[PDB]
Amino acid sequence: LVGFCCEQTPEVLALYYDELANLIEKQKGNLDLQLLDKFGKSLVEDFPNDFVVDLSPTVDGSFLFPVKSLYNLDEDETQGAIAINLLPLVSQKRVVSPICLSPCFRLLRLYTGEQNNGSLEEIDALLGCPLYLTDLEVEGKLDSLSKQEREFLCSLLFYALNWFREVVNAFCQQQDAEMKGKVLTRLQNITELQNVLGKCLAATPGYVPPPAQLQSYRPYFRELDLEVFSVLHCGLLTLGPAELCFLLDDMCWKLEHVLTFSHLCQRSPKEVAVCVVKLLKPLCNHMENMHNYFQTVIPNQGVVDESGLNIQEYQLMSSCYHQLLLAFRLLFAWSGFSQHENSNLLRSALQVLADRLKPGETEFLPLEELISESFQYLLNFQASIPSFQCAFILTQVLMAISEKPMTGWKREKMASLAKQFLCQSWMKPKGSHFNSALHTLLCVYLEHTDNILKAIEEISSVGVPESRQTFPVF
Repeated sequence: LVGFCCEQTPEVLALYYDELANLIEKQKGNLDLQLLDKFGKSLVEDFPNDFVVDLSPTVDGSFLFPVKSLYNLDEDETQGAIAINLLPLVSQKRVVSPICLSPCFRLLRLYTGEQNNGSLEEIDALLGCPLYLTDLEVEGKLDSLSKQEREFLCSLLFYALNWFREVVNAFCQQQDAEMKGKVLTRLQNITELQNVLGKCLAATPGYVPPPAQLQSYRPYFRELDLEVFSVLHCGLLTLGPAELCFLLDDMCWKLEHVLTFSHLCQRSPKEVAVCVVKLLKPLCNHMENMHNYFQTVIPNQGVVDESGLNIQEYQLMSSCYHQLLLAFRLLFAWSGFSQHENSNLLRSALQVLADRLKPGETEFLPLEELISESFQYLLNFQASIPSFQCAFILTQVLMAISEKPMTGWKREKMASLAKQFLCQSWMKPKGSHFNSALHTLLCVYLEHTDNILKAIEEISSVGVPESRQTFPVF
């Protein structure tokens, strides 16, 4: 009927390839490889000939850009079964790349995966081979690329971007520990790619290659699979201080949209939260400790001013913290946690707060016991954080481990937390977006503190001093 339309528009071609992704991976073990004939083996040789270029040294043709193994992290051996490159694999010529390298990349994923029943080594070296895009060391090294010499280089950028994100969504499931460490190398490559790509995209505006720098690669790009967590919550193979707080804003937006991008939340809330909170929790949990013990425990950029850990690693521990706070403010107890099944899964969920504090934390029936148990190390973390945007998640987080009532050791604790964080620094790692944290904080302290009319007496102490730009918030 409409396979002519896939010769009329490649949009519908990849869209069939990726609707086939959806119809292939969904009932992953019901729709059958024996039935897998129509699209089934329809593009094995249509996948190689799709983008698998010839793994050989010369790059002959025309472009703004001379081809290379640019990012071609071809970790494998010398027999060149690789080189499937977005230069000749799809774009140079007019267009083949912005359909299937995302779409039939996913297609080849599902097909090669459930074809031999989980043995995903068939498509394997396609990720160990270097998908050499154009040269990529200099970014504006031609700062006159005439929106195709540079804008086409950047659409090639977006192609390498979708290719990376999809390649990692492919690889990160299984881990033969060098394919696994390989995919870790891939996520590193994706971090560097996205950095340089947003640099070039910051060059000249208007570059959305819509095949699937904050959001303009975020909705218009690849699929943050919940498999992805199974790589990065796997204990931090340092990931990095950027490949945790850049490739972990994925899991941020996932919690902040699916549990308060239609691949990952095609599953449902309790169908999902049993991964994105409980299962991947202590792995993610381990990173939390390491982001204090260096970030504030021996918090060497706290007074030492080693700007590498201050302007490079600084926002790195920053990301790790604040993103860990979205894992509590949005993830730690949310607008449907208080339920029947949400309730029981939470009682089996934060009940892994043996490691939220020191060991022996899961020996108790009391839900108030665990509530104050994740209390017990929780405000103990209270001394580390960088910012009031990063601290005001501890009001949100601790109230999330509580909130039926206030109790002894909670109104007490919460008074302590609100008062300290009120008293602390807003020292530069200013406001206009901390005013929201200020409203949240003030109305947090002035509800835990026991003597209400007294707190205004403290406000008379504070008017004796005159932050005097945030005076309206107070």
